Amino acid sequence: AGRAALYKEVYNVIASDGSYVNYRHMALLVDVMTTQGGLTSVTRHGFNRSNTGALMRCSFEETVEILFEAGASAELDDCRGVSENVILGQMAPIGTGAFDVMIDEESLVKYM
Amino acid sequence: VGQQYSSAPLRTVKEVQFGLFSPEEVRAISVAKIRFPETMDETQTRAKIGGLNDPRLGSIDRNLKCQTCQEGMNECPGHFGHIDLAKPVFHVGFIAKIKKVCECVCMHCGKLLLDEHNELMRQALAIKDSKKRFAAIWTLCKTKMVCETDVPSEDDPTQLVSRGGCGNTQPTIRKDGLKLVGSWKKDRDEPELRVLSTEEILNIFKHISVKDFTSLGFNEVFSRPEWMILTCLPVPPPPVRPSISFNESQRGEDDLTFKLADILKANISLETLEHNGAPHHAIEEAESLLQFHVATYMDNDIAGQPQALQKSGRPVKSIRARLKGKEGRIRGNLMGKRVDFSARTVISGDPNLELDQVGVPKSIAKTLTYPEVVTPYNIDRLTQLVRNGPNEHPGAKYVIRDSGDRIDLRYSKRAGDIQLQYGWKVERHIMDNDPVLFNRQPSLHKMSMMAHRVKVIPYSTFRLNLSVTSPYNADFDGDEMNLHVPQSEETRAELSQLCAVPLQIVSPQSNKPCMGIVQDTLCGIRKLTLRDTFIELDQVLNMLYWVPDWDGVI
Amino acid sequence: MFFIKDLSLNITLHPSFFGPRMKQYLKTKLLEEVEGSCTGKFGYILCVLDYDNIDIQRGRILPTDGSAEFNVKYRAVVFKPFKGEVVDGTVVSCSQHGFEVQVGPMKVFVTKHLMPQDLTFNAGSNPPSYQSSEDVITIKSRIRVKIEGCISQVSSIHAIGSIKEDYLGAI
Amino acid sequence: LRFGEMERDCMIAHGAASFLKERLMEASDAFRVHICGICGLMTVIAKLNHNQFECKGCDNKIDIYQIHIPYAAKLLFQELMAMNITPRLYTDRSRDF
Amino acid sequence: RLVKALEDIMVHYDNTTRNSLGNVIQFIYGEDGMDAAHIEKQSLDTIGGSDAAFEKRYRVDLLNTDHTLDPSLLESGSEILGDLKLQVLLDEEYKQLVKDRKFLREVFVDGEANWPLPVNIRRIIQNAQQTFHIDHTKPSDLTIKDIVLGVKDLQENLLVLRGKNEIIQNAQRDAVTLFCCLLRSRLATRRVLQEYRLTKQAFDWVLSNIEAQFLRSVVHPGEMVGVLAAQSIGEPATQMTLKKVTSGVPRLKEILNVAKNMKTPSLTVY
Amino acid sequence: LKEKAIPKDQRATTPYMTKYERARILGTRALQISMNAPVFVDLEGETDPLRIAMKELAEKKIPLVIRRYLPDGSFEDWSVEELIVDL
Amino acid sequence: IFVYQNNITPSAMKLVPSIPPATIETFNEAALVVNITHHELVPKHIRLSSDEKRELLKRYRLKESQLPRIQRADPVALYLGLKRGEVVKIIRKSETSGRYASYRICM
Amino acid sequence: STSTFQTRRRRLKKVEEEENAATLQLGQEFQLKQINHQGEEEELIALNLSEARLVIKEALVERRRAFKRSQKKTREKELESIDVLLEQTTGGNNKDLKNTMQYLTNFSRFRDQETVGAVIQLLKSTGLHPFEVAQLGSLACDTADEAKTLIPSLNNKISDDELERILKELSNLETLY
RNA sequence: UCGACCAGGA
DNA sequence: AGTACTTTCCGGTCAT
DNA sequence: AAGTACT
Ligand SMILES: [Mg+2]
Ligand SMILES: [Zn+2]
Ligand SMILES: [Zn+2]
Ligand SMILES: [Zn+2]
Repeated sequence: AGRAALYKEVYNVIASDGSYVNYRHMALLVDVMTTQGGLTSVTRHGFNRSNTGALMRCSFEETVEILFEAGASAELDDCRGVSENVILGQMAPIGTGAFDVMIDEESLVKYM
Repeated sequence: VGQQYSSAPLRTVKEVQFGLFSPEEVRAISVAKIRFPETMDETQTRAKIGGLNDPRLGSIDRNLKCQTCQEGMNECPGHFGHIDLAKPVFHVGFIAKIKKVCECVCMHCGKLLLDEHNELMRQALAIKDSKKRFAAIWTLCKTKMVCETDVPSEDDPTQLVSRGGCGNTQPTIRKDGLKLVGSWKKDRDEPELRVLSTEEILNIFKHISVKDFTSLGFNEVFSRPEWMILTCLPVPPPPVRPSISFNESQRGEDDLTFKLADILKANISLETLEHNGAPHHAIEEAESLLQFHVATYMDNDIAGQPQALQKSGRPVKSIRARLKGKEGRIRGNLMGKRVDFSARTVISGDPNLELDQVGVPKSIAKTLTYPEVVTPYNIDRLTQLVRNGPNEHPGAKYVIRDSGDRIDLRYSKRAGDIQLQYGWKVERHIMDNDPVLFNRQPSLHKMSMMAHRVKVIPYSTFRLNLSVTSPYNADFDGDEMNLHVPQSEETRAELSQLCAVPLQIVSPQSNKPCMGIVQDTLCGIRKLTLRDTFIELDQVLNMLYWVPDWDGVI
Repeated sequence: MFFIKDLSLNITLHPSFFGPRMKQYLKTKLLEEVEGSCTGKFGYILCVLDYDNIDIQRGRILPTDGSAEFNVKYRAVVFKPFKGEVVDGTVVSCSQHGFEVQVGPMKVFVTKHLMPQDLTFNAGSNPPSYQSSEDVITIKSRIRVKIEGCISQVSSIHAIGSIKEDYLGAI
Repeated sequence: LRFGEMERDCMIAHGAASFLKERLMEASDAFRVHICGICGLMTVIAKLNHNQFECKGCDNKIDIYQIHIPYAAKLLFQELMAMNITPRLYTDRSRDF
Repeated sequence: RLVKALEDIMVHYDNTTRNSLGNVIQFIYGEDGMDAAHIEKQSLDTIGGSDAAFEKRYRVDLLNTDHTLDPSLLESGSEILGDLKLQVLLDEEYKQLVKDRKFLREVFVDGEANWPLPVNIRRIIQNAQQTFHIDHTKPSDLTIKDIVLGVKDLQENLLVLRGKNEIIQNAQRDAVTLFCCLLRSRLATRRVLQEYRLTKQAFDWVLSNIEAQFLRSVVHPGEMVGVLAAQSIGEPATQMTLKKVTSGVPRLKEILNVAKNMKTPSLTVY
Repeated sequence: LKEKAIPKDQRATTPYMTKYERARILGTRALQISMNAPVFVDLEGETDPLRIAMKELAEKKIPLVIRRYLPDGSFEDWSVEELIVDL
Repeated sequence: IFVYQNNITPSAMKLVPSIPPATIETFNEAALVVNITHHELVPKHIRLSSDEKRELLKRYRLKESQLPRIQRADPVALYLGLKRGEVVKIIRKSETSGRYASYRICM
Repeated sequence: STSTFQTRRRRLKKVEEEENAATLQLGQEFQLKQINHQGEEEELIALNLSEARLVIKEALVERRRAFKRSQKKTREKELESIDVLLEQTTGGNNKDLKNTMQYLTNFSRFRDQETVGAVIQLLKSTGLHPFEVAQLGSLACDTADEAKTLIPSLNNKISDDELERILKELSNLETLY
């Protein structure tokens, strides 16, 4: 029910201006804020504390502070984070990169 | 990238294991003793002493040598060095924990303060979350200040069971500057205040149990609490703290290269006290100095004021400060960079380009280049551009051959000569219809960056179509815009197939198109409509001629 | 002693060769970078078996250049001596510090003082030898050696062997 | 010019995967370093000529990789190391999922 | 913020919305798996309107001189009147359009019937119209079975999720429900013949199109939805240039922060 | 790893090619083509790689396979051949 | 289920989790005057057999953690009395598609 | 390089590299329990000379064949017969294989894939470990001592009489020249 | 030639 | 309830 | 400047 409100309110902030945003968006956000458990805030205090990798949170509001307690608790980073890769110079699993491409030697013969 | 082939297989990083350096490793890794604090001048004689920077580490003066590693400057990343401290020191950023850990374990024997025996503890030992056990465990035993030797088991509170021993009361602790102090309460009365020497803490940790580590948010292999205390100090190599030479007979050393210089000094001075007139505690007045420097070197924006100002009152750039958000490494070097193949100027509308185009001024199109690969399909056209030169427009300015070597088209005694080789690359000029990424910051839209078709035009401005104005959110009152040029046959694809303005027309941000018709065109499209408005032959004809796709049917 | 280990390799193929008979090329290159190789963990790679059923799997295309990368899984005949391994081979070189036997693709060397005593070293011989009461060791003479210690290096493996134990010497 | 945070976010939204990389690597930083397949570090003393590779300490010469990462990132790492923190670069996942 | 807090969220190939942990955030992007781009405000006619009018429009009774399709519309008009085996499909249909009504009135209590929905049906037909030069004069050639049985055969193919099982195929029905209401609303026997004189040709076309068009409006696994949704909110937040409540920008800030002490607290009790 | 490899049957992803997929196939193919790779369609005179790719991809004569990973890591393999190309 | 009026003594409550398997719950009168589940906003939840759950997981290839969670003390979690591990199925109305099926595990 | 069917999870501290001795302790890459490509388990594969000579020739041969389907589109006597099989299906710069064929073909102890078969069927009743079940096949041995001493991994795994019988049936199968 | 400030542009 | 602590694209000058 | 979270 909270979600329902949290959304309703957020929706009103955008409607009071006479603008329009398709549900899905405000929803998605209102959802991200809720799933975890209750009201997770969109601030260094909340979300940027989740189980997400280090390098990722690392790029927002606490950096070193976060990096320090990373090597100290021997964290392990998946490198599934958009950020993660951006920092490494690798292709992020995003749209164009949400999959791999291969040369099927087989089909490469029926073609001739 | 980097150049020069390596018989080393190449992969992508898949995981990042975070840890803490073990003095022993630090040493193994190092290729430099690092004893002297000086820089070079082997008695003014220019070079580098086997003291600081390059006692075998990286280099300068444009000279191969990197421990024969040669390759020189560009290619030889740095090679860490080390420097054996005198006495254990904290890690400016870990102090917080180092303390919170002691409050979790009692000295002398060094072991937990709450076994499976205490139930409230059990619950805190099932929680699988390093950040959370350790945040609950602590809250539980920060209070108890008596290393219990006998506790009431899962049975009668009458019968007492035994475990580890040494009831030596536990001292509460507080933080004063960079040192830990605590009081031991004596009953019969009054406290007992003494400073917890690093040498001591370090030890108590060394003895903490294997399953004790882990129980508390740690890791037997990558980060044993005992490592939060610095015994051996890694010495970042030039590239981390490069110089800056005004030719020769001058200096140019970097901030860091000084704090080490300091840390080093402050280190030696100490040593020369424990092997000489050691007025016992006239030393711990110079051991705090090491703890300081080796602290400020990493973090220099603490609570205990002393900024460690460097002669001239300039603050001192601590390592931490280099990563701190915005304008720094992480956020301003990795998440966002300066880049090549880019240009920017003033934008002005032009009611004559198709929506998806963008007017690029010859000036730029002759500057920006696109690497094309010599192929039978283009050989001809390509060789022509080359011949053409880098000054005429449709031309090019660089041909690179398999032998990884750049032929600078504007100088090379063979500019006019040259026959291309299938496989060679011919960095040519941007030409009519080279998809490009156009954009106007602040970028807060998919649309703040769109792909247009390059239309080389005269005069100095990016001439964008009107209707694609409201998406970038731009006017011509002196607004500037950025242009980025793709580089790989596949990169373009990524622009042209997902970023092309035509595509952006209808926006998901509000399930409605996001570009329309404005100003004249709009204002005018109304008038031109009205019942009252009629047009006569002579003109109806020109108008017809104007819609390029007119079927030619008056 | 000779083994038949199951190995695999990764070859990076340029789009160029993305022809009709690619498989062919791959295999071919597999062979260029294996047959004749050497490691400490595999020792001498000598010959790729079952040339025909070589598994290529689908190779994946890298992502900056079209080069694809296939994990060619194969099987082959290997051979890596060990310390304490007894083997016989043909002598090749013989000096005043010992003779060097050649156990297959490898060369085991035996020190003058790692042989017996009654076996001296004759210099003014042609070709160079080592004489005994009843034995004579020189070039072609076949020996049976006990590899005392192994030393891996580059693209080869050397080792020192003795002939001071029993049932060790000529044949 | 500068391809800042916002300019990234847009490409991410576009799903313009490779392009992003291209801006961040090839058209800027892009650097090639060598790793220890054992202790995920830059230790490796690569002589890229006599193909020697070593890495005394974790002591190698055999298990070594090569990677491409923004020079700024290399630095990020080296900097972290000087702060006594270890960022291991592993070329294969072992934690599954 | 908004952005950095949703970077990692994208639709994965299973048609679920997750982040870098794999934590499902939405099981179906936007509670429907449709890409915002392919959507328009349509009207669920089945909702508004007097209980009276509803009948006069969707109700067909083959057992009645005044509630049957006048044979001037259907080719097989006269030979149908009275047929009982048809009046069962004809009643099934109606008991459904009715179930629909109540359902919608349970979701959109406001009565508001205009909503963003994939596949613009109004137009898809408008073309069916002048594409076959359909004359509002001569009679159709659709079997009542033709209509009712194809419309049903349509919904079967509007696949969002695919899965080969119950739990999944069950979500399928869910994430389509609303769209269909609108579907059944516009392809109701009476309508299909009295309002838009469709021929078998037209109809079969209208169907094929609705399916394909729908299938396009699905979301592409790959879309970095998070960054999207973020900007989509944060963008019009910049354009905010400024009954006695807390307001816009400052309020939004208040919400995202989840502040305990909000300037305006209010509370409306009915 | 084959437990992470899903059968051609039991397959469940979209039967249609995602815009990113094709976007990348074309690119990737183009790239290779510009690399002097072999072209499986008669160039009706074309000479631009991404153009040839657009052609290869329409006669579905592109020897590529899109491997679609799932959140848990298991993947599904599809062929440009199979994949329907609406857009 | 025990319904107290103004409160229970902190000496008493520490006697509920002392007799497993059996379980006990504490509810205040004033909190039960109105059924929260009847509220316009709160959509209907549902318990899932440790059969229906082991399924939901297998069908999405989800690990327990990646699942949306509900508070052990969440109002409705109590109304039905969940247990650390039980999954609730949340079915609500939607302005994009009539009904939306969601799941909440417990912590 | 050329990875080997077993991803040993190396967690930083690589230090325990035991010795290599006829204590049947061969590198981790040669335990008695290694893994086959299909994913199955399989006994190590120990080859005694002349048994190898046959496995190599066998492949080097069947190579020259599938090397022509595609082409369209007595002691001293075998030295010459093999040199050719190489200068046809080998890299020619595999100076090792050459030298491995000489050695392998000179010190070999069997000529028939039938004789090598019996050798195996015999030794494979010993329960002995592959490496021994190799050396025994490629090393002349008259006494249980010449044996149990040049293959010290035997010592207590087989009664001298028994091992002596085996040595008897070996010289009896040992093809002439 | 790392930087600190100030003025200013959309 | 009080104390403590981090965050808030693109000339000229002076000097380290 | 403010706000929260942390002690
Ligand atoms: Mg402006
Ligand atoms: Zn070097
Ligand atoms: Zn104690
Ligand atoms: Zn190493």
